[PDB]
Amino acid sequence: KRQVASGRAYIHASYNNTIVTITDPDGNPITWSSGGVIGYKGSRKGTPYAAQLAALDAAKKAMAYGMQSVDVIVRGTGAGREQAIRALQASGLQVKSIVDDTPVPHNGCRPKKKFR
Amino acid sequence: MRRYEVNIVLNPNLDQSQLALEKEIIQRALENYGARVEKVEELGLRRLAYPIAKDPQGYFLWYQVEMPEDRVNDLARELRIRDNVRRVMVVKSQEPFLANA
Amino acid sequence: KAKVKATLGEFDLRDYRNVEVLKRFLSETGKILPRRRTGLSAKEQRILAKTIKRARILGLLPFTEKLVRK
Amino acid sequence: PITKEEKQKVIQEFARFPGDTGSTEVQVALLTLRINRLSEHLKVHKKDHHSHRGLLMMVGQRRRLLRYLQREDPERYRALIEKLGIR
RNA sequence: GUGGGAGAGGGUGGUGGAAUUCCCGGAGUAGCGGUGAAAUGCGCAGAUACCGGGAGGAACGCCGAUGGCGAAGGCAGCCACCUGGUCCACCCGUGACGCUGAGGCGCGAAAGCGUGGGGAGCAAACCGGAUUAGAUACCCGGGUAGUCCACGCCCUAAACGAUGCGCGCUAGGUCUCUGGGUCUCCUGGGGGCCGAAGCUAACGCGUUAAGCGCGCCGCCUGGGGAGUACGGCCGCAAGGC
Ligand SMILES: [Mg+2]
Ligand SMILES: [Mg+2]
Ligand SMILES: [Mg+2]
Ligand SMILES: [Mg+2]
Ligand SMILES: [Mg+2]
Ligand SMILES: [Mg+2]
Ligand SMILES: [Mg+2]
Ligand SMILES: [Mg+2]
Ligand SMILES: [Mg+2]
Ligand SMILES: [Mg+2]
Ligand SMILES: [Mg+2]
Ligand SMILES: [Mg+2]
Ligand SMILES: [Mg+2]
Ligand SMILES: [Mg+2]
Ligand SMILES: [Mg+2]
Ligand SMILES: [Mg+2]
Ligand SMILES: [Mg+2]
Ligand SMILES: [Mg+2]
Ligand SMILES: [Mg+2]
Ligand SMILES: [Mg+2]
Ligand SMILES: [Mg+2]
Ligand SMILES: [Mg+2]
Ligand SMILES: [Mg+2]
Ligand SMILES: [Mg+2]
Ligand SMILES: [Mg+2]
Ligand SMILES: [Mg+2]
Ligand SMILES: [Mg+2]
Ligand SMILES: [Mg+2]
Ligand SMILES: [Mg+2]
Ligand SMILES: [Mg+2]
Ligand SMILES: [Mg+2]
Ligand SMILES: [Mg+2]
Ligand SMILES: [Mg+2]
Ligand SMILES: [Mg+2]
Ligand SMILES: [Mg+2]
Ligand SMILES: [Mg+2]
Ligand SMILES: [Mg+2]
Ligand SMILES: [Mg+2]
Repeated sequence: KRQVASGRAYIHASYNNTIVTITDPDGNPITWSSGGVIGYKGSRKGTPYAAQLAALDAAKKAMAYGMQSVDVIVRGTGAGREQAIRALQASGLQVKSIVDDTPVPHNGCRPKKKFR
Repeated sequence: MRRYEVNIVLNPNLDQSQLALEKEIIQRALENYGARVEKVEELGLRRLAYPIAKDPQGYFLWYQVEMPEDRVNDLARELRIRDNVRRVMVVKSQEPFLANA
Repeated sequence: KAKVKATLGEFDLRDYRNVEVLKRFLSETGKILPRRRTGLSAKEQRILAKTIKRARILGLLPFTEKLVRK
Repeated sequence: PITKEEKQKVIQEFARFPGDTGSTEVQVALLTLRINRLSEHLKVHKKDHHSHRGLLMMVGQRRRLLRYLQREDPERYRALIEKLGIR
């Protein structure tokens, strides 16, 4: 109902899940998916297979709004982070470029005990 | 009196009425703190490396002065008061250290 | 690979206002290059790092950038 | 701080003769001036502890020289102390 | 003394971006999160993920080092003011003015205490979920004191180089920080590594001595009982010598 036909895609990859949002060139999202949106429930969400299926679900939802050209943004390290990217180039959507924007602090906040 | 260098960056949207006023204000602020001006360099519109005050550009100024040292921190306090003024960095002058000479 | 000092001129290591030369010492990101890549000396790199940080506050050098690859 | 202008003014005042830079009177005259610069800096800045250590060494050095002048020529000692307002 | 030099040395004020949390709006559906698997939790009052705007506190990525400074504790954004120590070149001045140091005084990470602020993230106690034979724990979700600031106490430590300080003497090689020099190098002052002689029970040390000497202070005399009891001093308390 929008006919955007060009926009951005954000891959948020963690060790517990990989989720994909698709937005217009201004950042406002169109659709999205994740490892939990598809059938997977538990630890299977942070797997490269789930990361692939989640990427492909969003890419087919964006076809309904008419998306052809996509710019990709990647945040976080985790299993299936690369598998989502590879799933996106072959999704039919011509991938314009790929950027890594993973936020790193300048050593500002104290991490949880796990991360120290 | 030591010798310093003044970096002033202000909003790159001012017309000449506001540009003359803002600068003759900077003149008035240096007279009241006792800064003998040695030379001036005005760059103007310059592309910034990141947004400052939501604005992608900045209008740059540079003065080399000689003034009493005790009054420096108060001089910086007087220049930042103006809304149009954005960056005020004052650095004590140094010798031009050459590398690969 | 070549080093930065190896391919450059006679420049002022203390000038924070010359962005054209200081851009050569930042990486693809806004990060400061290691000594192994800049080809500077102990005293030189310490001076460069300080004039870089100054240019960063003047909005002339970036604090951080975005990598286009991967 | 202490510029060489103010520095020369004190040495020419307490020199036993033209050209003397290292007399005991000159050192104590020099030490006593840096004492007053620091004690006024430590009236404010009461939390500057690492500068307070240098002041202890300057006083001990000043007393060490005064204890020396005392033994050799006790007259110039009284002439020095009355001229600096110490003890 | 003069002239130079380097530095997260200290104190004060100011200041910059990244990120976290929270608020506001835009956009947008069904879960996010988390683990060896999970569950409490959060989510239709619209979360997570994305864009813009605002607030607040704390800590400084790359530079960054096997590095530098400091007497030790300890000291990392940037700028300015006040400021301490130290090193080299000149061989100018004073003329043994030196070394150590029982007491005394001052400093002293973290935690803890008092008064008043502040409170984003983390997080004793505690509240839950798991695990387990049991879980008063490791793992997960929350969370108060506290961590931050001001002023005043507290005086402990693996406060470690488990090596008190100062000086002289005794092969070198190599890496390095910083000065000066007639700048393949020489010469100082720090920081590492191999190793002569020699020492050591051995591991190891070896011009930064644990070598050869000298001066002064501290301290030791089997383990448990025990840094306990008593006494004293200090402390608001905890507790310290
Ligand atoms: Mg999971
Ligand atoms: Mg302003
Ligand atoms: Mg400092
Ligand atoms: Mg400081
Ligand atoms: Mg909202
Ligand atoms: Mg519920
Ligand atoms: Mg609910
Ligand atoms: Mg509910
Ligand atoms: Mg608040
Ligand atoms: Mg590092
Ligand atoms: Mg040292
Ligand atoms: Mg100094
Ligand atoms: Mg002589
Ligand atoms: Mg003589
Ligand atoms: Mg001593
Ligand atoms: Mg004592
Ligand atoms: Mg303490
Ligand atoms: Mg504490
Ligand atoms: Mg308290
Ligand atoms: Mg927590
Ligand atoms: Mg917890
Ligand atoms: Mg068991
Ligand atoms: Mg149970
Ligand atoms: Mg809370
Ligand atoms: Mg001994
Ligand atoms: Mg040289
Ligand atoms: Mg050496
Ligand atoms: Mg042997
Ligand atoms: Mg050895
Ligand atoms: Mg020795
Ligand atoms: Mg022995
Ligand atoms: Mg004893
Ligand atoms: Mg016994
Ligand atoms: Mg005890
Ligand atoms: Mg008794
Ligand atoms: Mg008792
Ligand atoms: Mg009592
Ligand atoms: Mg005890």
